[PDB]
Amino acid sequence: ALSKEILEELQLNTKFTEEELSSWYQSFLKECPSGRITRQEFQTIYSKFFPEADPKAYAQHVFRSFDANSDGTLDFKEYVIALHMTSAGKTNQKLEWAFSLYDVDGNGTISKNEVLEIVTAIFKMISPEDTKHLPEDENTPEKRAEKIWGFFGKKDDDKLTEKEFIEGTLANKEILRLIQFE
Amino acid sequence: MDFGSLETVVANSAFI
Ligand SMILES: [Ca+2]
Ligand SMILES: [Ca+2]
Repeated sequence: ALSKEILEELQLNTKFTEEELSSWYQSFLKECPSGRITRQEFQTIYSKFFPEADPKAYAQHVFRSFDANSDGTLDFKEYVIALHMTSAGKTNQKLEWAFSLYDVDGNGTISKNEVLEIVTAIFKMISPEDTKHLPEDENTPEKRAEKIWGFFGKKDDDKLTEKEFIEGTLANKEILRLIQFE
Repeated sequence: MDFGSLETVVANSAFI
């Protein structure tokens, strides 16, 4: 059974009654006997709802977050893990996963170019309504990219590593809000 | 109840 395997994943995504993941699967399965969810289709999900904005680039970014998770395609299992990080963790360990979504290239360190991508994509998710309500010296992915990169303290020859990435947030507990894709 | 509409959009979407 699916849930069984995922349950094995344990805390990494225990979620509610893990049995709920089983019923889900059967539903998501019948709703799409595709079995292998491709990035294109997933992008269809975000392109069909998100009326507030057009997180198109963001939807494709998340897909790469758990798709390239050493496999090939986004299976329902990987789908639940995504729906779990989207908004659920609050006391368990998940930052490690954050080091990936915030990194599309692959993994080693987070460079200004890596965040820049997620930042640009996010910008799209931010409709004009809110964007228009932005202060000064901060209205572009390039200007904000300097706010996050500067929040850590890493010049050019300074690639944020997976460790410090967690420490940069351990000290200044004022990042969690910004770093949040939201 | 709070920021739960996001997870509900990805799942409720691939659902219906
Ligand atoms: Ca995958
Ligand atoms: Ca990286």
